[PDB]
Amino acid sequence: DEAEKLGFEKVSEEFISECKSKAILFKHKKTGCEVMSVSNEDENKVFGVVFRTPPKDSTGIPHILQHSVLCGSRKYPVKEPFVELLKGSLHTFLNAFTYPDRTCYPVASTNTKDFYNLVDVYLDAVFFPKCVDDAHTFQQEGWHYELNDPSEDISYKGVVFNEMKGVYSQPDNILGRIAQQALSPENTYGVDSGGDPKDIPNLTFEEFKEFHRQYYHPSNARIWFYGDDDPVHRLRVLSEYLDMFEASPSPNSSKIKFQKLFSEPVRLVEKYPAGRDGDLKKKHMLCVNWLLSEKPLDLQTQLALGFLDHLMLGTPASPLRKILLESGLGEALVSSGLSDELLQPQFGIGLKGVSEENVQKVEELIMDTLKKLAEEGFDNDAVEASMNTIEFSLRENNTGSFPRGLSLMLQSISKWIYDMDPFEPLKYTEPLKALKTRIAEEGSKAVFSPLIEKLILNNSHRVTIEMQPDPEKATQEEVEEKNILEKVKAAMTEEDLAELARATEELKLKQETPDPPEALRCVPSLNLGDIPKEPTYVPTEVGDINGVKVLRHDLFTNDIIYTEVVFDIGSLKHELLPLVPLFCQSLLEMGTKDLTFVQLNQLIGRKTGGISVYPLTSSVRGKDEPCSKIIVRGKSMAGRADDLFNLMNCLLQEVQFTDQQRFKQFVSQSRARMENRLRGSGHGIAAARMDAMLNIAGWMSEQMGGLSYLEFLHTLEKKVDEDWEGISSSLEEIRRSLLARNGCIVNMTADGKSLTNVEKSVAKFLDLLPENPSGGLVTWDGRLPLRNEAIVIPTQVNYVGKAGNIYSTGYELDGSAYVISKHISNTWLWDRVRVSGGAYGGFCDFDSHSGVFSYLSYRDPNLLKTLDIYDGTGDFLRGLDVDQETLTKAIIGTIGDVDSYQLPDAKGYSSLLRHLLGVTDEERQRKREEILTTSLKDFKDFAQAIDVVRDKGVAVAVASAEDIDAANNERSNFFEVKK
Amino acid sequence: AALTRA
Ligand SMILES: [Cl-]
Ligand SMILES: [Mg+2]
Ligand SMILES: [Mg+2]
Ligand SMILES: [Zn+2]
Repeated sequence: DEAEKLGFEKVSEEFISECKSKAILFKHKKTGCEVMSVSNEDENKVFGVVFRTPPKDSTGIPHILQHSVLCGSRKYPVKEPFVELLKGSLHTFLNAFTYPDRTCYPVASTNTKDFYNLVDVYLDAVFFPKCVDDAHTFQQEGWHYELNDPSEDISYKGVVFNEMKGVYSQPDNILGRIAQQALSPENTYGVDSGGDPKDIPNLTFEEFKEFHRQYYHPSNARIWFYGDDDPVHRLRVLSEYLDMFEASPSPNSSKIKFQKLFSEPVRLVEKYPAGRDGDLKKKHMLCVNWLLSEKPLDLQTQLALGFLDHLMLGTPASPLRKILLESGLGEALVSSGLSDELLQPQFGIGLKGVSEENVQKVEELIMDTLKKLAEEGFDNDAVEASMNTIEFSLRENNTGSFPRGLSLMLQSISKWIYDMDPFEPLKYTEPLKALKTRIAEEGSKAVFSPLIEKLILNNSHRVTIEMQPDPEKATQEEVEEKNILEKVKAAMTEEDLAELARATEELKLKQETPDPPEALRCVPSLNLGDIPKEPTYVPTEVGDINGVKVLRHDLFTNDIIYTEVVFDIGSLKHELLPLVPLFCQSLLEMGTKDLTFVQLNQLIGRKTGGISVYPLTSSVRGKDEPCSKIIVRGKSMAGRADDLFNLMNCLLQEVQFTDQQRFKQFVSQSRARMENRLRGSGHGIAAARMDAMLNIAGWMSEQMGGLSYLEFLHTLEKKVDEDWEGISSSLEEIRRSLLARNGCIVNMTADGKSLTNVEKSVAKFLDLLPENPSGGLVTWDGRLPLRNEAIVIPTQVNYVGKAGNIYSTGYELDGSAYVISKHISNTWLWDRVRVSGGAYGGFCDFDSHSGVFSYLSYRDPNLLKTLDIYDGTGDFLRGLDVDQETLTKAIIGTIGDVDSYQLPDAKGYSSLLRHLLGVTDEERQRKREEILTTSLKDFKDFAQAIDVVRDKGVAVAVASAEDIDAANNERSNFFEVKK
Repeated sequence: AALTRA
């Protein structure tokens, strides 16, 4: 027995048919560390280590430690080994997560050598971090005082400190934290594992050290391997770390305790930060929340609840979701759904955008609706739709760019971490069949009504939360923090303050001084020869069906067909452009002459894997004419391809644009969505503003997704009551302008047998379309004026952007630009914008189709300081000495981004986009060879190209009113002020 | 909850 000779006892072993894997549970004899080793033919290998880390306060220790362990370890004594992996590895996944009760460290890769490189850095980080040796990392990642000069105010700074101020300022994050903590006041979930900014400064390095000593011990660890690598070698890898420890009792300390269910419901009123120039009376929220049980529920109940959650909320047609939204009492759902990832399952439901006087009504509606579902039950067509949809997704197992092995780990860990069976959550074929059988034999009412009745309606463990906008909350919090720090300063002697100002300057210089290439040599990399000279092969065949371009990709898809039908919106009247996204929504959430929208949705849910309709807009390298499309993206079993294309035609051609009230609710939902895009994702808004000033593709998207769209939405509610017939006929001319056989493109991904069978369905679908669209043939120009702009929101944190067109310098695209851009992001901007500056993140974005090079920051306390960092990028590049090993790493890191692992639908889709944007296979290959040969000269050449962004680039910021005038007083009339 | 590094 190889295992036992390496110190591991094999506990349990099963074949899981669901994931075609042999899964083995080992236990390290000496420490008791448990290892789930899952072998299969999946080349996207996955590793993770998870520690059970319940906090006992809101100081944020687990979260701070999660950041700190990745800042240097025994074998990797450099500032930030995590970023070195980000820079120079072929990973498919690289991250770290702090959950309320556990901290996870996962990596993935298709390349076995790369995989084991990543695994070693992670193992050494969590077990032998440098952050427990002295306080420096703790201070940087956690909290420290900063004083620029004894004459000035002291401030609090730190990665996690700043991150949590960001978080605690987003209304929806506030609500979910209030709910979790109010539901579970007597265990670890009653406190914040990420850290409350009011409490983070109470944390001492000593507490932080002890937390690591106790909890980051193999005895308290669970380890996951998944994939096609050698099973025995996994244990050999682990023995290096596991053998270096003795058994520890800490798992007895880390065990999570159940919250005993309340005997009476709880009612709470809480504040979130709001803007003053906004009608506060209208932006309340109401959420009702439950803890569903104390006992771990039987495995059939767990499945049945997940099914129930989908049945009530899975689609726009699902009754709870549908009834709440059509009430008109709110703008959108909030903190809604089942969550079962923690010890006890929790269900919540609520609305945001509720008027003050309607809050009791939302509560009454929620309760009435839930009672109605228990009493009347669910129609069998709804139940069949959920069952097909669910069975389809489990079979497809489409995790996107998230590894399948990681998704499995997280399912296993959700029970394993509470000392329950780690195999059980991986299984679903048998439980699902049994549920299906109960529904046929007893009916949905007998299956689902008792769950609603006893776990929800008759459950006194209920928390109701009303959230109210507070225009002063944020100012008052800044006031308390300032007064706290003024007393800190007042309590210090002149020399205490000189010492702190010196520690400040010392820290700033340390984090602005990169580790030299000599140091970074401890982190290994692949050879440039370990890298395929060719791109990932995707079988494309260009063909022709009913006078229409068709792309076929012959790939194993597990008997699923993926189709995209691409219509052109290049010549849509400009007045129609901003209505395109609501047009797409109307196709999917209105009925036909013959069917209601519920009946159509249920047909789609019963027969297919879903259909979506969305705009796509991009520049095309070499032309002024943009690629501007609406895409209808559908999937089904190959045997239901016929039903898929029938339903797509039904959506496209038969839906009637007559539902005024549903259209009004789309508007409100969209307004809600845009408003919190601005708040928590303003960098996407700035990027859109800037592109809109620079090219037609950019201007078009911003009409449909930026500031211009939000502005358009406000004009729209008057237009919907006063002139519905105008809106409806606009919707109808968009359809007329787009639905045509001529210049349509059809993308198909499925195995070769399915494709043949599918073409008959495609041919028939194409037959039913008009030949030519209505409207013009010309793509008419649009642009926003080039202006520096600042967009005002209520926030603590900003989002700062700068961009310009680097092709305008006469710089010509070379693949080295991809390498350099990635390097800029992970070195200069990482070090200055995030670490030194205090932003959650900073990065650059190169659109090689338009030539626009953009700088962006995310949740940034600064504004003009950030723009200054952006301007210094050319000198950084010019100042660089990059040895061959540095070049090699930057190259590998870019090739990893380019060779990123894709499931077959993503392959065929990426191939579609290359065709649309004119990227031929010989262009791909030429660009890859340019990537593989990037040199020091390239870095210097590129410096001169991006200096045009410094000299002639435009800045757009989404920021505080305070910071906008503060900056407009330092640089007079720099930013034009948009409210 | 889930708080990430990158
Ligand atoms: Cl606990
Ligand atoms: Mg862009
Ligand atoms: Mg070259
Ligand atoms: Zn974090």
